Amino acid sequence: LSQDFVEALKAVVGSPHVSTASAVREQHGHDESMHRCQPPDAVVWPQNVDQVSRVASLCYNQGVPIIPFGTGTGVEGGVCAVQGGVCINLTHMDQITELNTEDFSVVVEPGVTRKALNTHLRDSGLWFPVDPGADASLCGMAATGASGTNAVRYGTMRDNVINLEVVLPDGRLLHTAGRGRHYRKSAAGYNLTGLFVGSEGTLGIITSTTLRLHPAPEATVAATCAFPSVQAAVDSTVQILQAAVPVARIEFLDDVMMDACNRHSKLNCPVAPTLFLEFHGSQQTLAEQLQRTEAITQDNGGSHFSWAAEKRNELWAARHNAWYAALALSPGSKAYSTDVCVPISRLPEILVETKEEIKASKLTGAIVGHVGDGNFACILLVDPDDAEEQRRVKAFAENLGRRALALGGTCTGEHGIGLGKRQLLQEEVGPVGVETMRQLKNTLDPRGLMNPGKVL
Ligand SMILES: Cc1cc2nc3c(=O)[nH]c(=O)nc-3n(C[C@H](O)[C@H](O)[C@H](O)COP(=O)(O)OP(=O)(O)OC[C@H]3O[C@@H](n4cnc5c(N)ncnc54)[C@H](O)[C@@H]3O)c2cc1C
Repeated sequence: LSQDFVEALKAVVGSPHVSTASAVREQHGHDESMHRCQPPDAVVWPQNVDQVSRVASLCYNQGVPIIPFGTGTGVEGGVCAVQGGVCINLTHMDQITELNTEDFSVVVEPGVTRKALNTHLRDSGLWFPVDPGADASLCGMAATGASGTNAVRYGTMRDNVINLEVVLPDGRLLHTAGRGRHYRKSAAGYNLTGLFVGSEGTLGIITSTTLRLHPAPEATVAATCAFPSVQAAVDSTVQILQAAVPVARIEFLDDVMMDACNRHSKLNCPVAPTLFLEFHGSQQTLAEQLQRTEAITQDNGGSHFSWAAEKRNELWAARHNAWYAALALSPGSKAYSTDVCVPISRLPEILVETKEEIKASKLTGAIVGHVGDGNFACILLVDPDDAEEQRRVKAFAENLGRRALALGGTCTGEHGIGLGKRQLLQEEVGPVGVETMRQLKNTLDPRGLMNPGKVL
């Protein structure tokens, strides 16, 4: 970047909020995945929405790419500055506003994480359920279309984002559902909110998200259940869903993942393919759900439930840290993850096949998943200097993605496309789907400067 351009950035946000230092740029050139660090030319921290708009306008009109940056916990290289440009770290805008506990809604700026929001909501009787394992920006979660362990019951970001405030690439300010609006449903015009959820910073910069809040459960019971095989655990999952048990959380760990989590969190669960389960309701409904769910797990050889506030917190903290538990198996490694989501009846085939394919390869892989959604991840751990292994991991990852597509599924349930799944997306939606998404990208970002090289 030219000195005049850097000075123009400083005129918007203040000198302390622009950095061209190599170390600062490198820290903002990668996320939590193995995608190689590609440092932006500068990092900028806008202090309010007017500054976001003015930074975007400056970059856009000068032909400088823009990379929105939340907490950098993505796993598909979304923040990697493949074409250089200006990384906009949005986290200094960290206010919670418009808390409407009678309407079950709240507005959050990009610096607000789920942990911050739920802390703010203590003693309100309400909580925000969508729970990625990382302490991520809620606006970043809206940008990636995130889900979590609670999504099976409480919905994904797509289900729980009611409105978005978006700085469009040329600086215009859009409130997708209208400024200040919040409501349960609408047929008014075209739904713009859903277009920006899962847009990954390629259509605009989310500067606030209006979120649906949920009532805290009357009572909570968590447990683990060990199974003799992956087949038995996944058949149990499908049967629980087909029986319509309204489970709050149903998470799968294969034996490799279970052992990794044991070693990383001081859990002592039997090393086996395992379901972590949670149930919400009254004492009467809990007993009913438990009895129907234990009957199904027993049919498939599940252990008697190992019951788990502080043990439950310990259980879910270990699950939330599964990514790092995997990484700890091979110190110094980075990881790539698959994220397929298939029709639930096909989940047994593809999980068992994935386990068999991992075993037949020399690759280390841990399997963990939001199986209540028909979704799972294979975390594939790689030596950053071993080029040949990564090609095998990439090849394994595409082949699994294509297998999910053959089953009528999707290549990503929650993580997004970023740099890693662009070819899979083309196969998933075909030429008319690709052209339609690209036309939408072009009307919002004519110059192609809004996080270039990602998604499409
Ligand atoms: C341990 C661990 C566990 C995880 N568990 C889950 C899980 O259960 N479910 C899940 O879905 N993901 C999970 N993730 C992935 C990641 O946390 C989510 O994708 C999260 O939504 C990323 O948010 P972020 O702000 O950290 O993203 P970043 O890495 O900062 O950015 C991600 C992408 O979104 C864009 N972006 C970020 N903020 C904005 C914004 N305000 N406006 C526009 N674009 C923006 C970026 O340009 C980039 O393309 C996990 C990650 C880790 C490390």
